Amino acid sequence: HMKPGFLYTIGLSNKGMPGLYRLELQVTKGSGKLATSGLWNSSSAKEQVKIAFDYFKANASRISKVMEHDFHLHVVELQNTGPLSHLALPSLVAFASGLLGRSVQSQMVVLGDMSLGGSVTPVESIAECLQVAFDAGAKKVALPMSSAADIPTIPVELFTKFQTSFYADPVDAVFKGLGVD
Repeated sequence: HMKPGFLYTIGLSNKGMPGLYRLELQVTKGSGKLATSGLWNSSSAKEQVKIAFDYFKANASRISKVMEHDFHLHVVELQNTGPLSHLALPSLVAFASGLLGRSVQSQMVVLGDMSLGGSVTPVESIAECLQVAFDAGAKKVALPMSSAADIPTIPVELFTKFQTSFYADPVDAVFKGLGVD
C-alpha cells in the first residue's frame, strides 16, 4: 500500500474549511526526539502533535520502544486550506504506523481527533469532510464511534460510497487505521 508512517487525513482547517492532508512520518535511529515540519508556524498544531506524541510514548506498550528512534513528522497540505485543526489522532496513527513498520490501509482516510485526556472526539463537519474524501478518491474511512450519531446528517449517496470502520479510543484508532481490528 503506502509507505509506513504515511497516511491521509481530512479535517477542518483553521479557517473552518475541510481539507485533505498527508502525514509523512520518518523514523530513524535516535533517542526519542520529535521533529516537525509543515506546521504553518502554528503553536496550536505543534501542541496537537505534541499531545499525540505524548500519548504515543505513554501507550506504546499496548501496541517496541520510541526512545530508541527519532521521529520527523512532515505535514503536506494538499488542497491549500491552511493549518489543520485536527492533528492529534492522525498524528498518533502515523506515529504508531511508523514504529511498527505497518502500512495504513490502502485508500483509507483517517478522520476525527483526540482530546488531551485521551478520548476521541467526533469528526467536525463530517458531511463536508466526507464530501472532500469522496472527491479525493478515498474508498475507506475510519471514524470515531460517536460520529455514528452524525450518519443521518450525511447524504446517503455520499455515505454509502465508503467502506466505513469505527474506533472507540486512540489505540483502537491505530488498530482500525492499520487494518487489524
